Amino acid sequence: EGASFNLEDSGNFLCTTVAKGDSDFLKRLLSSGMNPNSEDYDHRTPLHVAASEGLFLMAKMLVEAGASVISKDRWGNSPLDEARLCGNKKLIKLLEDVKNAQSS
Amino acid sequence: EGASFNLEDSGNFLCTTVAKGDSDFLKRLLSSGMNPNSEDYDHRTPLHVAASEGLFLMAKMLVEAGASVISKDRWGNSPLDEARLCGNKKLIKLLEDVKNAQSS
Amino acid sequence: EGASFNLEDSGNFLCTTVAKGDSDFLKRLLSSGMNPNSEDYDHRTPLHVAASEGLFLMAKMLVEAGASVISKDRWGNSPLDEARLCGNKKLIKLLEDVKNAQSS
Repeated sequence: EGASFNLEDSGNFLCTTVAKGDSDFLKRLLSSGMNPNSEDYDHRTPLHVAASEGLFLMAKMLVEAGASVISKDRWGNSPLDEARLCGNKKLIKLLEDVKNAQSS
Repeated sequence: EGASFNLEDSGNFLCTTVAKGDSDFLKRLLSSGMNPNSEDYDHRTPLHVAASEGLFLMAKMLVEAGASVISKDRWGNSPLDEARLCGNKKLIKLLEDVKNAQSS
Repeated sequence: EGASFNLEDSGNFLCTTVAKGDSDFLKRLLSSGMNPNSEDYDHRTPLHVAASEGLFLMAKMLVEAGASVISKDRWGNSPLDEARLCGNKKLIKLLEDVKNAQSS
């Protein structure tokens, strides 16, 4: 019928869900069409939070949705950077494949 | 009747309130006693948000409530560090006075 | 219908609005058509006071309408100078960004 996520603070709620670790919940929002590039007061996408947290699997879901891994936050800490900070080399590798995808 | 907020991740709610900029609701929140220092998924207090935005009045309100200015964040930045990032020397001065109190 | 404020001491009125911090009221005055350039008794634009305070969105509105960031006050201080004396680095940067065009 065409129901839509017209939710305010969409990025905030998505990032809170990422913090909770509720993988299925985030996947359902992402399937509904929640934009995963929305920022917060700290100007960080849900992918920012996943990269900092080291949540590789939430990061895969966000990547399938299309969350930007190069988007700069307040401090310029792109999700690529946060991933290196966490040190999940597999997460970083998938995000670099995504970064070439974005750059293309 | 001793009503308690009992709000999930209340610190994030106060941070979103600061990002909203609506001084009124935050004023009533802290006047009702909602824990100001409470951090967020990114370990950021509402002091962090206000100091990053240089929002001297709402930040002053939060100080009147009383929140940790030594508590750092996801990147090890205290609310005073966020004030320095903003460069709000008015707010920097305020938070440094609070830091002088927090020394003891 | 072309209704005009023509309010006496209009400069002082908008600087008082800036002092109040009512983003709604100043946005409403300014969208209605109130001249942002109008200076106060001290030859200060509302941009002067707003830039000094740190009201990022407020001063951004004011400059968008036409409040000159180069206009000097009684002491020969522009809204830029009010920001540099005490204000926010990012707000100083916005004022400088627009003033780079304005001064030339």
